[PDB]
Amino acid sequence: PQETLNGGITDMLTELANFEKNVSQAIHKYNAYRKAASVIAKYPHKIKSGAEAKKLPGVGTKIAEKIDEFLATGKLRKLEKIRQDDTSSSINFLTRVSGIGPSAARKFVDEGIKTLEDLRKNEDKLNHHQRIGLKYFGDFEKRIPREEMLQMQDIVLNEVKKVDSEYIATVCGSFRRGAESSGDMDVLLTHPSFTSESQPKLLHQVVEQLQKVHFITDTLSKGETKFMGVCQLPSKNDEKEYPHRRIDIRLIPKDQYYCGVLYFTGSDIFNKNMRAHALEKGFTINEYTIRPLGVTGVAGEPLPVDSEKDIFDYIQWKYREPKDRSE
DNA sequence: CCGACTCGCATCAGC
DNA sequence: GCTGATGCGA
DNA sequence: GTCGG
Repeated sequence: PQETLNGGITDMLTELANFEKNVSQAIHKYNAYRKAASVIAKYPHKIKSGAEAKKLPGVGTKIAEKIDEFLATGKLRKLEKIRQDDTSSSINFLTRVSGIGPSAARKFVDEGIKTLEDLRKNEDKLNHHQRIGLKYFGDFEKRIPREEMLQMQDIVLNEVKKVDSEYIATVCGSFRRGAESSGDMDVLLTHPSFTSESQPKLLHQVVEQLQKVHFITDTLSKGETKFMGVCQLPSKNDEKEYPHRRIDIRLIPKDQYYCGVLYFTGSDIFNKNMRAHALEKGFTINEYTIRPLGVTGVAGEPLPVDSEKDIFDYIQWKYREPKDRSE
């Protein structure tokens, strides 16, 4: 629904989620608050009481109490307090830098490094990832309009094919489900020569080529199967330059590729539903494989998968195109 | 009451 | 130096 | 923090 409904409550819960994760280092509380925020965000009524909210799965006694306080007073004492806490707010802020997690942010604030300006002045204390995250701090917080993702995909698919026309590349994520904007670009790559039983240059040569045509600008991490870096669309030579964007590229064995594409296309919710359903039909699906479950629950060998549809067929599901994988 | 809620890569801690 | 743990991000 | 075995 629109924010007008329960945006005050869901903003409250997301803020609380962030402090749990970045300050208290309580990742399961972070996810509990996020779960609560999402179920409330989908609730098609403006909530009148904590009790009403507690009926929703993921909202318990304490969040119901917080909702009561927020509805009565328009705020939450504990969040007002942590918001003005110099240490906690600074730790929370610093984690917006890619590469600065809760542990680094706490360490920085402990020694008086609290702002982007402070980080800019203490580059020797930043690792390579963190330096890149700082350099592109604002760019990395911008969304990517679908039209730019299409231009991005144009470049990726062209250059991949140029390196070896037998590569298979798929841009996944919400983009593949048809989303009007994305947060980053997630590219899944395979090659008929790379199987689970099989070159440690297949990923490198694609990354190199994207660097050679000046699409990839920076590297956060790169190994034999996963690249995580930065890219930028070329600008009209005249026009404003495009923001730098996060791009990941994963090399996946061919016999696990479509399980990978299915998983990294999502949704998260659709993934959970499909996995639930697979179990009930006697299969276990993870990001790599689909395997049959015996009558005592013992997993068999992975089943051949040569399309996304193969996975749907095994669990006797109607194939659904990515646009209908919302749930 | 009390435990649950994945992995590749970079880097650190320990040997 | 090498091995395993940790932090991080997704 | 919430759920549930």
